[PDB]
Parts: sequence; C-alpha cells; structure tokens
Amino acid sequence: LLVLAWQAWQSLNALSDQAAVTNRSTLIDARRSEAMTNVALEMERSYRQYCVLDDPTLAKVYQSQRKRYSDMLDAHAGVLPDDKLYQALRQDLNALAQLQCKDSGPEAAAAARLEAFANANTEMVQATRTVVYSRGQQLQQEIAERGQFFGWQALV
Amino acid sequence: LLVLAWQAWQSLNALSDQAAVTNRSTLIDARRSEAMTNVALEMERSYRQYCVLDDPTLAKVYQSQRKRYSDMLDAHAGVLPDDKLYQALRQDLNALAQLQCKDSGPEAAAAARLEAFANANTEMVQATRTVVYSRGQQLQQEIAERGQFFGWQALV
Amino acid sequence: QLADYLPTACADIWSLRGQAVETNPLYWLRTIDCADRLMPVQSRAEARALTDDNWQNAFRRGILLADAKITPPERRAIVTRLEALSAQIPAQVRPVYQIWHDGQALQLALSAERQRYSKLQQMSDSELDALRQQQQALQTQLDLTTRKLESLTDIERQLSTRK
Amino acid sequence: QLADYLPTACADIWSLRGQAVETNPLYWLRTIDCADRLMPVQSRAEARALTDDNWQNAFRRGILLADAKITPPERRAIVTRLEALSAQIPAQVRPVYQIWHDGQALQLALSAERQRYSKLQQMSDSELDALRQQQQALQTQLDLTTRKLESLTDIERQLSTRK
Repeated sequence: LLVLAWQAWQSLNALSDQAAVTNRSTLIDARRSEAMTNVALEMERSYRQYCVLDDPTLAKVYQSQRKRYSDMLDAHAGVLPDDKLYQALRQDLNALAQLQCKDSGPEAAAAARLEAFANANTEMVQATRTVVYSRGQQLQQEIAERGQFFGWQALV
Repeated sequence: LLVLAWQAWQSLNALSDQAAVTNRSTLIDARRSEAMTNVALEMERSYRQYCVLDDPTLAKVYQSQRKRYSDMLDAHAGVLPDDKLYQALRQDLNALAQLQCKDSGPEAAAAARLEAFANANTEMVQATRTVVYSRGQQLQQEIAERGQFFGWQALV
Repeated sequence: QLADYLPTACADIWSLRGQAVETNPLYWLRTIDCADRLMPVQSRAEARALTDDNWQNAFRRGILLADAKITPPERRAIVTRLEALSAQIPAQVRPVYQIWHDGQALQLALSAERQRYSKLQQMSDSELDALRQQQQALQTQLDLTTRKLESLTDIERQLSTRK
Repeated sequence: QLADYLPTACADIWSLRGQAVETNPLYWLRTIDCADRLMPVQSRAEARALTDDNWQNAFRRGILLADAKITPPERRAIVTRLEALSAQIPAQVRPVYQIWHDGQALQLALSAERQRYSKLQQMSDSELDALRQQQQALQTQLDLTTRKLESLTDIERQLSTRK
C-alpha cells in the first residue's frame, strides 16, 4: 500500500534531520560549555594576577578575555530553558568589567561575586550537559515511539 | 509479510540502542578531549612556573597534574583509529616527568619537546573531533539507507 | 751682673717698665710663672689697662690672655700680630720669645687638629646616616617585591587546588 | 746679682756642668736655644754619652733629644722620668722647667689626638665598607627578585598569547 511508502519517506526525512541536528547541536553545546568554564577560570586568574601585580597589559588581556566570554555567552542563551540564570551570568560578567582592589587581594564583595560566578558557571555547564542528555534521550524515545508504531502496524 | 514487520521492529529497536550509546560515547569523548587540552595547558603553565620559582610544592602540583593527564590518556586509547600519535603522546608525557631546567627556563630540547607536545595534543583533539563527526555521520547515513531500503524494497 | 727679682711678689715686677730692666729675661720668667697662677678674669682685668702699640705691652698681654680659656680666632690674630713685636726685640728676650711662639704654635695646631677631627667625625656620621636610610629604603623595596611574589604564588596555588 | 753671659756658646755648656750656674736661669735658656737652633743629630750623639741618673744630666739629655722626630711612647716615658726627678728642681729654675714640661706634655697630647683621629677615621672607613658591601648584597637580592617577577609576568603573557 502507498501508506507504507509514505510513512517510510516521512520516517527517513524526520529521523535523518533529527539525528544530524541533534548530534551537531549537542556537540556544539558541550564544547561551548567546556570552553566557557575554562575561560571563566582564566578570567579569575587574570583578575587575581592583575590585582596582585599592577600592570595595564594584564588589564588589556582581561578585557580581551571578557569580550571573548561575552561573545561566547551570547551564543548560548537559546539552549537553556531558564533565561533567568543566563541573564544572571551576563549581569555578573558585566559586573566583573571593572578591576578595583585596594589591598593585594581583590575587593571583598569582588571575591564573593567571583566565587558566585564560578559556582554559577559550574551549574551552567552541568545544566548544559543535562539538556544535551535530554535531547539525546528525546531522540531515543521518539525512535522508540516509531518502533512501537511499526509493531502496532505489524498486526495488520 | 509479518516476518518482515517483526524484523523491521527488531532492527529499529537495535538502531535506537545504537543511537543512544553512540550519543553518550561521543559526548564523553568530546568532554575528555577538551579536558585533555586544558590539562596540557595547565601542564605548560606549571612547568614554567616551577622552573622560574624552584618550589617543591609546584613540583608536587605538577606531579598530580601529570598523573591526571596520564589517566585521561589511558582512558582514550580505544577511540582513535591510529596508534602512532597516541603512543607518541604517551611517550612524551612519560618523558616529561622530571623537571630539569636552568636560569629560569626549560632547556632548549625540553622547550622544543614541550612545544611539539602542545601541537600533538591539538592534533589529538582535532582527530578525535573528526572521529566524532565520523560516528555521527555514520549513524545518520546508515539509518537513512536502512529506512530507504526497507521502504523501497517492501512496496509490494 | 743681673739682679734677681723672683723671690719678691710678681705684682710690682708686672707693674714696672723701663729699658734698664727690659734687658734682663729673669723678670720675664717671673711674669710667665706668675701669670698662670693668676686668676684669668683678674688677668683680663689687669690686661685691659694695657695697649698694643708697643712690643712689650703686647707681649705681656699675650702672656696674660694665653693661659685663659679663649677662642682661637683672637689667638690666631695675636700670633699673626706678634711679627710686629719680632720687628723690634733685643737679643736677650729672643729665646723666651721663641719658646712662647712655639708654645702658641702647638696650641693653635692642636686646636686646628681637634676641629678637623670634629669635622671628620660629623661628616662620617652624616654619610653613615645617608647610607643607612638608603639601605632602609632598598630593604623596604625588597620586602614589597617579595610580598608580591609570595602573593602571586599563593593565588596560583589556590586556583590550582580549586580544581 | 747674677753674672751675664748673653752670647750663646753651646760648645762649653756641658763643660760648665752647672755647679756654679745653678742659680742663673740664662744658662738653661742658652741650652734650649743651642738645642733648638742646632742640627739634632749632633745633640743626640752628644746626649748618648751623657749621664742619666743625675737630675741635671737627665734634664739636659731631655732637652737635647727632645727633637728629631722621636716616638711618643718614650716621650711620655722620659717626661714622666723628669717628673720622678722633679724633686731636685731649684726655685729659680722652676719656671723654665714648668714651661718646658707644659710644651712637651702638650706635644704628647697633640700626638695622641692625631692617633685618635686616625683611629676614628679608620673605623669610619671600615664601617663604610661594611655598609657598602651589605647594600650591594641587598641590591643584588632585589634585582634577582625583580627578575623573577618579570619572568613570571612574561610567561603569563606568552601563555595568554598562545591561545
């Protein structure tokens, strides 16, 4: 019957497109989150080193790193369902735009917000990993539903 | 006949299992490669800082990082199709065990070796990401071809 | 044939003048041995009534004010002045004049030596103070740099152990 | 009344020996004149053979070897020797003894002051050398530390540029 051929075509198209886009998006999201955490750690290190060792070149390097992190954060908003957490990360990053500390170490509130920034970035990478696993499991469940439909059609 | 439908159902379930395991393995491979490159960068930083400062505590930190990278390398042998470059990384990492240097800087042979090690680690991450595309595209192509073959060859 | 006046008091011998007596040194020795035992303020009081236009009066003024504790500007002035005294002097008093001149010479030489010693001591103290303060500044600079190094290494260790 | 011998003839003042001129000071003014006006080497040569225990002989020996750049130790020794023998000084001869002792003792004081000044200068130079070498050591420590800091910053820059 024509129904079998039509459903085969739809299955091919849907499964192929979903498999390709899910693989690519998951890989991009994982790599982006890992680079996010790494540049956050580098951000903290550059901040501390500039505060201990006063030098405008360290400030320029920190500016470049902050711009890179802001760009990379702007390309990850559409994946995490809760926009509040992404906006909080953006606000913390923009709060870390200035380098100010009186003593050798950073400002006390600066230290607290840096620790909050690190914890939030760790939670961000965890949430991105969970969403990636969710997308993979969703592909698995959809293809399982297709298999169940095939089994129901097997009754004839 | 119903035997064809049963075979299609079983093949689809096996394909679902394959898709899930491929997704999980690919994600863990990407994460492992990124952590590999980050640990290599931290290795370089720790080596240079210990050579400049001559602090046994930095040496112990470098030993811990080297052990972590050795584990990570041991947990990645079975993915890369070729073995020469992986064995080269293993040998380079093992030989980068002692910290021998003069006048606040690694000796010239050690410096060139470290550079080459960084380039080879970049080649590792590139090759494993190529294998990632290979596995994803293999799953995509094989599911598409199986679907099209079953749809076209069962039109009667 | 020269008489002796040593046993008698030195006041009248110091008071008397005349060319007849001036040809004998013995009364000059009497005056010099009386002047030191005299009260320096009383010596100044008795020498104030003297003048400097003649060699004898300037000579005895030098004796009277030499033993007194005086600042060496006027001592230098009088030892530069007594060349006029040397311009007119009989041979009898030349030896004692020479001895007095040597005495004043080593006096002012000792004063100049002690002033040179004080100047060198103060110069050495000043240079020592300057070198000590420079050392303190450089030590503070080393403390600052070693604190910076220690803090930087500590932040590196903390970030390493965060992982 | 004392006989006058104003001309100075040192060739026979040893021969007179002072047995009859002990009351006339001009004898020892002649002695000091002929001592300081003559070449001291002949004075030392003649004083070598003179008596030492006799008070007048020791006195004249002291005058005749008082010059020719003699070392301060034996100088203080000999003036103390005359002070030990200062019990035989005649009253008429007392003032010249007093002035001679004052001159000699002040010469010893000047020499001691010179020695003290030289000693203070040499301690000052030693302390300056010690402080200079300590400053050099601390300066090389500081430049080593700042070199380490510069190297650390340079490796940070290099690794940042690596990415």
